[PDB]
Amino acid sequence: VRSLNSIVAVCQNMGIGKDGNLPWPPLRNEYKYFQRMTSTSHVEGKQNAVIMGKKTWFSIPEKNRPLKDRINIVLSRELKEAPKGAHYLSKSLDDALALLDSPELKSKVDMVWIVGGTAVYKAAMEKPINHRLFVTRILHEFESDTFFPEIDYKDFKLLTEYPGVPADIQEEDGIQYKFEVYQKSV
Ligand SMILES: NC(=O)c1ccc[n+]([C@@H]2O[C@H](COP(=O)([O-])OP(=O)(O)OC[C@H]3O[C@@H](n4cnc5c(N)ncnc54)[C@H](OP(=O)(O)O)[C@@H]3O)[C@@H](O)[C@H]2O)c1
Ligand SMILES: C[C@H](O)[C@H](O)C1=Nc2c(nc(N)[nH]c2=O)NC1
Ligand SMILES: [Ca+2]
Ligand SMILES: [Hg+2]
Repeated sequence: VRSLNSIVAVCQNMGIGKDGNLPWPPLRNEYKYFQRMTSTSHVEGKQNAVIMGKKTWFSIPEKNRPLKDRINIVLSRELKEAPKGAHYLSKSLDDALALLDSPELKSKVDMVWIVGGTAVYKAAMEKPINHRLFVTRILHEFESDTFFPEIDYKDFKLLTEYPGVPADIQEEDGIQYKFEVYQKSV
């Protein structure tokens, strides 16, 4: 795989979840941004792949599984088989990337997105491969029990602009947030 993509929404203390879900009530617009980004491939006949950890997979309402129009791969060292509705199950990010390269997929997959949680983002972050990080910064503090790993500001340079990412601070339900994109070039 040529380059990875990661997408996350974080709050002021870099928290990404609490009690198995998101720390804020629903942000319609933020959610549509995540959907659009992860779903949109730029090659007819291909779909994007999404990789996620176990807790994250189970965090999605059962009836909404798997993420429509994307190949859902879950990582777990415990499961023997793919949870009902996941497309594939993998033992490490490595196994995941290797799978992605296999012939069956290679031709079926455009973009690879990492959608968390902590350990997955971390793993993806340390891979010395080209990587773009789509972070949504919610300018408010909510109680969180889970957090986003530390971004190496030395490796990941913040772009000042990116095609199709609103520039200004957004507001919805009285909350302000901003879209950022960081890039690591290998
Ligand atoms: N705000 C956001 O953008 C965002 C994005 C994602 C998730 N969330 C939130 O974060 C929480 C879920 O995240 P989390 O970090 O706690 O859980 P997680 O990363 O989704 O899941 C943990 C499990 O996944 C498997 N796993 C994780 N990384 C692995 C690796 N490299 N290789 C193999 N298996 C690996 C392991 O399963 P086994 O124990 O079976 O080995 C590990 O116990 C929920 O609150 C969710 O709502 C928020
Ligand atoms: C996929 C599952 O909803 C997971 O919690 C994620 N949520 C979000 C995400 N990325 C953003 N920007 N927003 C979300 O709400 N990445 C993953
Ligand atoms: Ca476990
Ligand atoms: Hg927070």
